Amino acid sequence: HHHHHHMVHITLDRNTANSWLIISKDRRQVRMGDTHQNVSDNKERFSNYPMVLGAQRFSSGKMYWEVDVTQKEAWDLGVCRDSVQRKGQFSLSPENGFWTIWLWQDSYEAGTSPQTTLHIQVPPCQIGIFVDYEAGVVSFYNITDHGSLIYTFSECVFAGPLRPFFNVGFNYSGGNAAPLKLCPL
Ligand SMILES: CC[C@H](NC)c1ccncc1
Repeated sequence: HHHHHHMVHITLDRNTANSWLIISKDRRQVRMGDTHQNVSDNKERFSNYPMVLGAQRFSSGKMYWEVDVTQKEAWDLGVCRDSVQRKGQFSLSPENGFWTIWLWQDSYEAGTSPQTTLHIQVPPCQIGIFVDYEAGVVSFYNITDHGSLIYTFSECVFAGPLRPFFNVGFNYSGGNAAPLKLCPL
């Protein structure tokens, strides 16, 4: 791909984080803590899952960023509407305002309803995410495999401002403690 020139500097929004997440001082890394991180509750925080949003809101244009997923067993990545549900149980789907892919139990899937199997020959250590607001496109790229396409959501109905979306996943196994990291431009 040739989307690198639309690179944007993403930072994480502490106020949206699940209360067990630990965000680095530079707001570029996030990981699951082993306990509640001693923050007050608020209506923005994702309650049920280890999720957090980027601070940036996008309503036009072309945007690109990259995320490091090295040594993780489970995670979700993509974009979502600013108005997505924060509290309780929900599925990641375009009907609920999410355009995402994930790793779970040694398989990669796109967050369609129902979910779509991905075909990845080279497990990615870094993911590139491209959003074209006007075109209604969200695309995912395998940076480890020379930028190869993973998945394209097209005919997207964003229906509002978009925010970068992250889920570090649970760590029931003891093998999923590693952070998500926003990679340098
Ligand atoms: C408290 C249940 C669960 N422990 C892994 C949990 C659920 C949601 N956020 C953080 C942690």
